Amino acid sequence: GIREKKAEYFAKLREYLEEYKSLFVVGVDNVSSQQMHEVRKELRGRAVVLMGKNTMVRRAIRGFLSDLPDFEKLLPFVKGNVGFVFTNEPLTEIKNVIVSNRVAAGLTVVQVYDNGQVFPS
Amino acid sequence: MKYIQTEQQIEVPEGVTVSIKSRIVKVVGPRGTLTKNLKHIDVTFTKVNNQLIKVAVHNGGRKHVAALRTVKSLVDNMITGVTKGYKYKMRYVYAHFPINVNIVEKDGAKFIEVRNFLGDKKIRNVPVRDGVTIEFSTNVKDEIVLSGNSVEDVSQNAADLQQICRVRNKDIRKFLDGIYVSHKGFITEDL
Amino acid sequence: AHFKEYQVIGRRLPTESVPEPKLFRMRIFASNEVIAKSRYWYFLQKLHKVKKASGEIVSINQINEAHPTKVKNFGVWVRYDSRSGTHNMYKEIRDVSRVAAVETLYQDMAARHRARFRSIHILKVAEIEKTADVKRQYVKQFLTKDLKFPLPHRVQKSTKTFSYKRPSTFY
Amino acid sequence: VKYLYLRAVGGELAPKIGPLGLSPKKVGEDIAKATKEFKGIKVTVQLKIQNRQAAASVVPSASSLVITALKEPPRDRKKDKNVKHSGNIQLDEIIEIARQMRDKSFGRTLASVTKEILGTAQSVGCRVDFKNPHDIIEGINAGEIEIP
Amino acid sequence: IIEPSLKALASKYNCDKSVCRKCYARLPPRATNCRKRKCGHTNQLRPKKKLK
Amino acid sequence: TDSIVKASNWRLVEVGRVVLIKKGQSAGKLAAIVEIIDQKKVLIDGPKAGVPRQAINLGQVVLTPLT
RNA sequence: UCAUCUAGACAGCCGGACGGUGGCCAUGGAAGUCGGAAUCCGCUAAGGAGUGUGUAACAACUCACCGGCCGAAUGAACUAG
Ligand SMILES: [Zn+2]
Repeated sequence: GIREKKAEYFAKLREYLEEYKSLFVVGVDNVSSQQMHEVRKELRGRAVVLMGKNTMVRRAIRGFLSDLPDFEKLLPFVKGNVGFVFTNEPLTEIKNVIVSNRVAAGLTVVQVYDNGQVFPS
Repeated sequence: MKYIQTEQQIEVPEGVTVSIKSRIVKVVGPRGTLTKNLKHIDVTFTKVNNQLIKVAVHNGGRKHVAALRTVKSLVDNMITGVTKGYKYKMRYVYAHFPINVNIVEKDGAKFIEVRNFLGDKKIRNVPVRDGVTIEFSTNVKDEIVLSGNSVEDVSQNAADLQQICRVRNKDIRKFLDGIYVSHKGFITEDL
Repeated sequence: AHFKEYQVIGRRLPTESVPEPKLFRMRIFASNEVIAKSRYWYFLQKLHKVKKASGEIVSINQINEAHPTKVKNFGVWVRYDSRSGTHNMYKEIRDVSRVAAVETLYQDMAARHRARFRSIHILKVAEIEKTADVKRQYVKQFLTKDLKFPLPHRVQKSTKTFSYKRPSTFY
Repeated sequence: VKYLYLRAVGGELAPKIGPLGLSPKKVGEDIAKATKEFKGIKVTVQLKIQNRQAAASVVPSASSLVITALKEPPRDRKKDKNVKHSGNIQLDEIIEIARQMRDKSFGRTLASVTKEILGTAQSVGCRVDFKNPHDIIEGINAGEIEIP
Repeated sequence: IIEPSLKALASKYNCDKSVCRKCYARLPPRATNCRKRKCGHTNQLRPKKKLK
Repeated sequence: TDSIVKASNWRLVEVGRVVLIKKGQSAGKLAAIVEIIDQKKVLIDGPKAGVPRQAINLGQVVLTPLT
């Protein structure tokens, strides 16, 4: 049961990595569920946002390491609270939308991985 | 269930030096030195690399492996007490009669005297254990600070000063008068 | 006592209505043949409608340990009668042979639950062929990599009533 | 400048809210009654926007209200205060229309989902001639296009 | 009146305790069993009765 | 200065530890500990001295400094 | 006997704990939390048509759920020496 839900997560992640060349790693701190929900709706058409336990994710990437070897570079960046954005749009347009939306007294993009290349941005 | 090997670690900072013959611990640091007899607890010590010391017990019962973590906490308290020091802040609490606290000297022994606690004519004197320094703090009303190296000596002196001001033959939920410890910390806290 | 394991095979006495009964077999830990056959008939009277007057024993054979110098982990399933009821227990013992394992089992039950030989029923004993199927911590403790431990506080018993120096408990 | 939202059974406290805005209770009630007309009979959320002189009343769309209205209902005085349990026909088109009416207001996840949520909102309504409300929603893909 | 914070600090030691129902011992507020031997370390505890 | 402890090492029991049989039928020969049964007994073997491979209580042997 | 567990468990800190929806009756009110029934979806990593505090009703706070630190066993009920 728990394992079954977990197995599904592993599979979807693999599919997402294959589906979108552009990957954005986003760090969320003090972001409300409502704040997150709005961002998801704005980016529903061009982006996929994935949230998961890091321990779960690292194992998955290692499991899928033989295929898509360049994704290994993303693993150091995975540490800390993180989210994964998979998008057709290459870079800035997605980034601009994420930072701007729902800033209240705050989503940040920690790193960008595109086509096997990592950008601090 | 006779745990055949359980083992804890203590970290030794750069400033201190710890000397352990049989079960007598001497910790020497910047603020001074402290010692401790531990011949009642039956553990074994082992220096690893001059900043780590493991303490272990072999074939121990449940009470014995409880005592292992206890003695680790005691020697670690000694190390952090000789590095950062220990400071207990206590506050004076009264309704009508103000508590008047001074420091007197019968035969040069540094007594703390307490006057007018709930208006009585009796004068409460608590002695001061050695190594504990007492300062009546400014800029906060009615606050006393006890500082030292030994957490045992500082907290015991603070507890003696708290217990000397107990109210008799009254409802103590209404007669809340006394001297109560409000803060426990280090002399160089947030170092 | 010091236990031995026997197979005991018996059957009912053959009648004209039914010759060749079904030859039941059981494994008994006992001190000797007499106690082994008594325990065999005890458990067959608990299982089937037979008794010693109505049946016979066709074979009794001692089964000694196949590898008496291999260190095994055994899982043992046991019934015992307490002072208020009957309970099932599973205990696992790291030991070198089956008879010694059930000897330490009988000592363990008599020590920890005050259960006697008349109260303990041995359901089964089986070697656990794989590690990480071991479920008790007191035996899983001894399965770690490079297990080593000291023996503190050596006490040497003396032959003389007087010793001429203060003894040492270094080991 | 100031917006106040209240759930009001139509045809009609209000005064306490009105005093802060310095608006006559009767005037507000009349305006609300006119707004409720649209369906009315049943409780509906009403939005009042205050211009610092007068308050304008509009009826905000609510799933329960729209669903209750869709179930055909004989007008009820409510003097009886009966249970007034609501029984409804499948009304698949009406629910799809309701989902469209919501138009993913407040970000419903999908057009089909908005309809599914609308179906859930019919906890009160039977919502089907022969089925539990939204029981078959997962089963049938029909009407997904209609909601969009 | 003492002060609100000072009443809180004094009531931390005087009023925010628990009482064993068997032997009337004054106990920590989050305790589960009495620390006394004479009641047999019982778990019959009640909050200390406040004013107001 | 540097931190000083008294190490107080003694004669660990593990595989390859050479022991001397104190009492029994061997009673004075050498053996090597092959495996550890539990806290109180070990499987030893003494094949040069003629000690048969056996499980033995740790109170019947003395551990030597040889490993 | 049930459960959780190196795909990260139980304590401890820190963050989120959301929309349809103030779900349906009933009340002068009761919007998760006076009660009666039902108790379903979306977004989800995750969030009960609600565990309490909580207000006239709100608002607000906290929960059981998911996440970072921790890295390994732990929780509940019961039995008997
Ligand atoms: Zn008690």
